[PDB]
Order: sequence, then structure tokens, then C-alpha cells
Amino acid sequence: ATSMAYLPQTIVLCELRHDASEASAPLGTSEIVLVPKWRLKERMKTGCVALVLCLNITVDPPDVCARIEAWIDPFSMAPPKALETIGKNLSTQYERWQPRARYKVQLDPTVDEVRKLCLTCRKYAKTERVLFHYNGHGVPKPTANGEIWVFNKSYTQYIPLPISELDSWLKTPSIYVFDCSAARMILNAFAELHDWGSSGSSGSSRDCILLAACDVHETLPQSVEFPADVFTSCLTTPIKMALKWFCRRSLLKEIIDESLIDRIPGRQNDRKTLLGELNWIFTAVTDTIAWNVLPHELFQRLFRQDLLVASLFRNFLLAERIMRSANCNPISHPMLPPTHQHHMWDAWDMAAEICLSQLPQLVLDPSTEFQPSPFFTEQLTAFEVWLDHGSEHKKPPEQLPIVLQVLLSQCHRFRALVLLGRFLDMGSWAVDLALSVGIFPYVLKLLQTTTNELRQILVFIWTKILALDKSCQIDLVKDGGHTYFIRFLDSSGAFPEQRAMAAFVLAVIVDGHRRGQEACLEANLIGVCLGHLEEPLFLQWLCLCLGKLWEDFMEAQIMGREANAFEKLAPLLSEPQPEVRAAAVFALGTLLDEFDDDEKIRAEDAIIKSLLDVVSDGSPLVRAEVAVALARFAFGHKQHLKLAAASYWAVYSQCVRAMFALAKDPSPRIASLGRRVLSIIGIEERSLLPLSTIYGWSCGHFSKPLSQEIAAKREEKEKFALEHIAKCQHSSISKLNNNPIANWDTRFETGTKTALLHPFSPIVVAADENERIRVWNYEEATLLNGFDNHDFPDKGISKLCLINELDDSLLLVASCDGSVRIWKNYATKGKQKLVTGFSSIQLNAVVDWQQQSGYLYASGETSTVTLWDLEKEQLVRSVPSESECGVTALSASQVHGGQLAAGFADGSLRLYDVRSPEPLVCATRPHQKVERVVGLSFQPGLDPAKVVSASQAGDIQFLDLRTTRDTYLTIDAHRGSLTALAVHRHAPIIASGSAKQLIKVFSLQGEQLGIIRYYPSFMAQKIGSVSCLTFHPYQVLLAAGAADSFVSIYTHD
Amino acid sequence: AGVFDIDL
Repeated sequence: ATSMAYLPQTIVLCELRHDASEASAPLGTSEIVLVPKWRLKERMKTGCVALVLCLNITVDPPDVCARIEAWIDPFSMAPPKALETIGKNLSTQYERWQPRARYKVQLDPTVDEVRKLCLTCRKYAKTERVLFHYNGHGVPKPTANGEIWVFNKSYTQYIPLPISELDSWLKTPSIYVFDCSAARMILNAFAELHDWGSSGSSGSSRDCILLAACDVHETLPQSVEFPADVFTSCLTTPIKMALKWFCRRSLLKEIIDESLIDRIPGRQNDRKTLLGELNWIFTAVTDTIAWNVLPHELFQRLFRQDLLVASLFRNFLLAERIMRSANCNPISHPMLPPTHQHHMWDAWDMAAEICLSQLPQLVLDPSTEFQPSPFFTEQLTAFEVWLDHGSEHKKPPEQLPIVLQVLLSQCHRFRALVLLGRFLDMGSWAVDLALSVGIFPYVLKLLQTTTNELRQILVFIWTKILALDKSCQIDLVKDGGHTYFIRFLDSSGAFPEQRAMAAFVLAVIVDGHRRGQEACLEANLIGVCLGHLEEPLFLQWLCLCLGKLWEDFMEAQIMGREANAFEKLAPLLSEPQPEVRAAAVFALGTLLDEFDDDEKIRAEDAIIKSLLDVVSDGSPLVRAEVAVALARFAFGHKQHLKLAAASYWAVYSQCVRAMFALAKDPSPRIASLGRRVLSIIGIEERSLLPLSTIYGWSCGHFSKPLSQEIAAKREEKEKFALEHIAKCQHSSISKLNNNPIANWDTRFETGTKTALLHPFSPIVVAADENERIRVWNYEEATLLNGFDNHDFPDKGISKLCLINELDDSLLLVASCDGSVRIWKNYATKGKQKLVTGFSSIQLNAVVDWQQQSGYLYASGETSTVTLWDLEKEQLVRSVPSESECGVTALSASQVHGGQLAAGFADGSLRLYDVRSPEPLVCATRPHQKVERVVGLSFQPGLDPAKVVSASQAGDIQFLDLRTTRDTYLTIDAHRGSLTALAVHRHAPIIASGSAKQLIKVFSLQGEQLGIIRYYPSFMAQKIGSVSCLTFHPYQVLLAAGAADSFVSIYTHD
Repeated sequence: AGVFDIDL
């Protein structure tokens, strides 16, 4: 209906730069600094490996059939050749996991031989880790006194080598493997070697890692289905062992030729061969179990630090499973939870059965009709299922380590990257989880992939990573990763939201990082960016990128000048979006740093001038940035600016104006910046300069993913309003109930000056002459809040208005000097934040708010009416009034956007249509005394007719300006000294106040509806400023206040 | 930097 004029859908000042309770982020405050946890720089290497092998062949030790070792029958070759070959095999078996490390073998040794072995390994691999592999199968079991058994020369005795002396020979960075019976006994000895303390875990201290085959009481298996070398052959030859175990147990065994496992085609590297793909799946399966089972710190040490420890501890989870089946329970020193029977070995068992059945026919002919296992595809689907349902901080997604494994092969690279990005998007926690798995270096190497299929996803992944951790700068620049995103800025690949991310990724790459600046400078990032300057987030981030590039880097600054950067940036200072403008100010701001002119003085004068044009900006966000650029400039020109400040107390006098202007700004955070800039000049070493915040605030956009009750309370109020509009109109309004429903003591010593009834709640707002703001409830007879609108000494209240009545009202408070302050949560007991503050008019300021258009009209004792668009926070228009005397009163129409009424000091009246090339519509006298118009308003209706024109002379004059100049109707409110007027929004009713104590309500046709007399509380006889008369918007409730100290409320029974 | 190989 037409009553959609009465209900404006325009919301204003409810954007992220106007943020509320927890976040003082909006601006002023610096960005939230982080402290990372995933950081262990030391990529450790196992440099030396000592294989000690204690087996007399056909001489069992007296603690006693199966006897295979390193996949050799030691009886088949005779003792000395057998023991050589097993030494050679076991070496190459280990060597496949760590090919760049030295391997030294020791067969049936003396204690003296082991001493030199260990001393030599430690001397070879100084800080690097040393591996000790012991095999005590042909010697007695380790003691409870902490002993290993070796030989003497002649092989007549078993000689006890104590663990103490081993651990003296090898030191700190070392790792042990004990493939013997009763192997725990060694680990218990190790635990007691050193003094307890030196840690905050179960029982640790050094960097001594220990893998052992079985428990204290336990003995290694004896059945022929296992070898003797079970633990070793799990740890060192996992696939061969896993399958051979699988045949002999699960499928029952006699169907499948077991020796096909030895003849599996391909090599362990090729993921496209059947062997290497089975080895891939194993790593993927094993690594996944470890990640879901262990905590961040322990997993990273064992599974991410050393290529060989990662292999050994991966392959240890197979031992955890197999040994178990043969009455053995192995233990590592960093102990790790139970790993067998995890829902994931199930997936291995499946993949191995599908492999082993296939193997029979691939041997019949090398057909290479090897179907890649579904495993990977199957698991990425279970990651998608997780990403929909339960996708919270509701325990990790489990498939995550497998998503990493897929990034390593083109086979399913795009969907993996897509799903990873989908996962990173849900928050910082998910970025923290991904980086913990170890996604960083793989995603970093993918910045050499030319495939355009990827890049759009890769920019997004990197956006999310760099939104969390800024420090990846160093790694990105070192690999030339910066070029990947510069390409993306200059690409033909569409979508400018992707390009903003590119510009953000580069801005972070550059941020306080001269290696990155210089790299991007050579890569022509000034040219790339400035090419695009001819969407708002993209513009915002081009400036932030450019600004960060030249910041404190004079080569780039020179390049920016001689690429006319000022000429391209400056036009963004007019843009409607505050975010853009503020970013534009930043960019020009960071370009900075008698009678002489060289190149730069032409630029830096032209820059600072263009910044000073935006000192008066409506957004504090902008003003903050302008003050920082002024601070920077002020640093460089202290010589000149002090001399300019001497005479004030070419361009420098303009700066001093702006500094003192900033110091008296309504937003106190801006004010304090102005006070800072002043103090840099010496009015009352770089570290004193304030720092820009526009970059830090904007970055939060990316660390944030890329509802219904919003409409609920909207329609609540609209239904209430539409109904009460019709009732206001259609009910035949009776006389005033002179018995007031409240007579509230403000405790304003001088009295109440302006007041405001709330539409959708039972609330009053009142204002002192010093701009204290109270929020009185009339239905509870209580105070909801108390304020001080600003601490400045020169006070003065002009106006109170609600902004966004239909959805969480903000309280506008206009001051007589033209300052405007808008407060959220003004009804709360003392949690009431200043949302925005700016100086309209650039006195006796008068103001009015038009929700329909988003326009704030402001003027006073000035030639002009000033127009503010609060969606933009800009000074949209300066309309000359064409009066040559002051605007005393000012009413914007609720219905018709743009259209404005204005009363004047000489009693005159003017319409404006502020959206017209010539704004003044008509100019009329009506009432003819030559006294100021104390109040006016458009009539309650849907036309441009006008109650208007209460003159201070006392006559209220009605006029319909479509048809005639002279008056509809005159009503004589008061013989002189009319001090206020109130015109209802919808109901056909008005009211007027006198300095002679008196208040008179009238009908719109002119009838008297009720006299009231505000009596004085003592005999000052000064009820002479009956200033606040105001109606409830949707009800017939009056509210009256005066030069005494009471706010009385009335109604019509 | 990583434990596992990558194909490109």
C-alpha cells in the first residue's frame, strides 16, 4: 500500500565498520596479533645407522620352530655367509626409507666392537640423529638390571653390555630399535638412567626415542607363519609383511599363491604402479590413524620431523597390530595410545584384498590393466559428508591427513584442493588443523602449477592461510610464490572478488617485509595494480597493496610518482564507500617520506592537499587515516609547521588548521590522534607516530567464511505501526487528560532542553543543556541509562532523533556547534557505545534526520543547508538557503524523500527539494511579525502541506503550498513568547508551549483540546523555556519540559 | 620440507 511511505526499509550504520560489544575492532585499535604453535624449524635428519646383529646360527641361547631373518633362511646358506647376507639385506631394507645416511653393520660383536661402532656413529652424525638397531635373537634376554647381551671373541660366553654404557656412547639425538624378547626391560632401564624431572610429561627429558618389540614377560613368536624378524620386518618391510600376514590369517591362505607378494609389479615410488599405490595407501592409512589418535605436539615430533622416524613410527602401527596376534605388545618411548583396531585398518584390509586378488592375473601377463583403487575417492567422499553434517568444533574430520596425500598426485588434485578450501573456510581453527597435518609445503609447491583449473582454488587456500598467519611471507617470497598471485591480478581469469584475494595475498606478502617489497617491485606490482585503477573490495585492496608496497621504501615511492599513482589514487578519495576512501588515504599517506622544487615537492604538496580535502570526512574510519598521513607528513616538516603554528596561535598553515581541527573532533579516538599530531610538532623518535589501522581491520574480512529472526522483529514493528497509524488517523481524539501519567525529576539544575518518546517501547529520552542524556522509563517509573554526550567544555544540545526505528534504534544527538553523535545500546544500564561522530556544518545548529532517503540535513546561523548521506558518510550537497538570515527551525518530511522545510530568524519559510538542480521550491512569509520560527513540521499526511510556523510571536499558521501562499488557518496559541511546538506524525493533533508556563493542545482543524500549566516548584518564576514538547510517534502521548527540572507526560484518557 | 613426495 501507500503506507509503505510510512515504513522505510533503508537501514543505516549497521555495517561491520560500526561494530558493537566485544569488538572495538571497528577502528582505532590495532589488529589482533597471533602467537603460533605449529613451529618446529629443525627438520631433523637421521645421519648414521648402526645395525648390531647378535645371532649364533644353530646355537640357541638357554631361554628356550621359526627362523627366517631379513627374508633369508639362515640355515640355507651356512652360518658365516648367512650372517653376511642378513646384514646386507637388513641394511638395504632400512636404506630404502633413508637413502642419504651412513649404514654400518656389526655381526655377533664384542662389547669393544659395539663401543667403537657407537662412538664412530656419534662422531659422524654430530647433531644429527643416530639409529641403533639391536637384534638379540641368538643371545639371552635383557636383564632387570638393564643389560643387553653380546659376545666375547671366541663365542664361548654371552657378555652383558649394560644400557648405561650404550647411552654414554650415543647421546641426545638418537633413536633405538630392539627386536628381541622381553624388550621392555631395556626401556625400563633407559627410564632410570637419568635424574627424574627435566620435563612436564609422564617420564621424559632427553631426545632419546625407543622402539621395542614386546613386553617384559613376553617372548617373540615361534610359529612358522611368522619369521624371527617379525618386529624388524614390520618396521622395515611393512607391505611385504602386511600382505603375508593377511594371507595366512584372514582369507585362510591356501587359495592365494603367497609368493606372488614377492613378485608384486612396479616400484615403491610410482603411485601409478600396483606396488607403489599399495605403499601409498599404507602410508595414507597409517598416517591418518596416528593423526587422529595423537596430540598436535607428539604427532609432529614423531610423524613430521624426521623422514626415518616418520617411517619407523608409521610402520610401528603395523607392528602394534601383527605382534598383538602373536602374544606380543610393543612399546615406543614416547608411548602413544592403542592403535590396533582403529576404524581405518578396515580400509587397509579392503584395499589389500582388492590388490591381492588382482595380483594373480597381472602375473599371467604384464597387461598393465591395473585399476587404481577406489580408496582415495572413497575417503574424500567421507570428508564431504563431514563438511556438511556435524561440521563444527565437533572433533576433527579424520580424513584430513588423506586429503594431504591426494594433493601429492594429480589423480584427484582439484577435488582435494576444493574440499580443503571448503574446510579452511569454516574458520581459523580449521586453518590451524590443516597446517598441523602439514599442508603448508605442498600447497606452497603447487604455486609452480600452471594449470588454470587450480589457480582460483589456490589463491583462496592461500588467502585463508595468510589471513591466519602473516609470517608465511618469508616462505612465499623465497620460492617466488609472489609471482603466482601477480599473474592472477593480470590474468584473463574473471571474477574480481578472486582478484581482491590476490591483492590481499600480495599485500600480506609485502607487509613490513623489504625482501617481499623488492621482489614485487621487480615484478611490476605497481604497474599491475595501477592498471586496474581506471568493485569496492577490489579497489580497497588495490590501495592497501600499493600503500604497503611503497611504505618506508623510497625506490617504490619514486616508481609510484613516475607512474602517476597520485593521479590515479586521488579520485578514490571521493568514492561512496568509506572503506575505499580510507584505504586510498592510506596509499597516498605512505607515498610521503625555503623555496625549492624537485619532482617530489610537487607530488607531496599535491598529495597532502588532497588529504586535507578529506579531513572533514563523515566516516571516522577515513578521518583516522587522514590524521596518520598528517602525522607522517608532520614528522618530515616540523621546521615549517612550528613556524606556521607560531603566527596562528604556503601549505603549512592549512596543516595546522587541520591538526587543531582533528584535536576537537567529536569521535574521541580521532581527537586523541589530533592531539598526538600536535604533540609531534611540539604543541601542548619515530615510535611516537600513530600507526594506520585500515589494513589491519580490512584483513579480518578474509579470516571469516565466504539471519531469519532479522525479519521477525521487523514485521513485529511494521504490523504495530501500520495498525497504530490507522488508529491515530481514524479515532476521534478527545480532550487532554490533565492528570499527567508522570512528572519525572530530571535533576537538571538548569532544566530539560529537548526530549524524545520511543515508538515501540515505553521509553523517554531527555537532554540537559550540557548534553547529559537520561533514558527514563514511564511504565516502570525508572532510569534505564545516563550519559555524558562528550567531555568537551563548550556544551550545547540541538537535537535528539532515532535512527533505524524499525530495527534496533540508534540515538542521534546533534550539538549546537553542528557535531552529530550516534549511540548504540543507549537503553542499556551503562553499555552505550559511540557508533559514529562527525561535524555537520563546516552558530545555533539545527538538524533533522530523514530515514527514507538516509539524509541528514543540518544548518543554523549560516547561508547554506548542508546535506549528509549516512549510507556513504559523505557531504552530498551544500544548498544555499537564499535567506540572508539564520535557519531557526528545520523539518524533513518522513514521507517524501529529499523534500525539506525550513523556518527562519525573520519569520520566513522555505521549501527545498534537495534532489533538484535548483533546490529552493518556494519561499513564503506567513505569520507577519518578524520573529523567529521556533518550530515547524509537515502535516500528518501524504502531501506537501504544512502545520509549520509557530512563530515566537505566538501564531501557529497552517498552509497548503500546492495551491496558495497565504494560510489554510491561523491559530493564536499565545500572546507572545511561543517557546516550542509539537506536531504529531500521524494523528490529527498539535501542541504548543509558552514562556508564560503554559501549554495548549489543539486539533488540526483549530479546536482547543487542552490547556496545561507547568507550575514552578519554587518562586524563580522561570518556567520560561518550555522547550521540549514532543508526541509519541504512534500514540497520542505528549511530553513536556521546561526551565525548571521536570519532564511531565500526558495522554487523552 | 614435507615427509611425503609430490608429483608435478
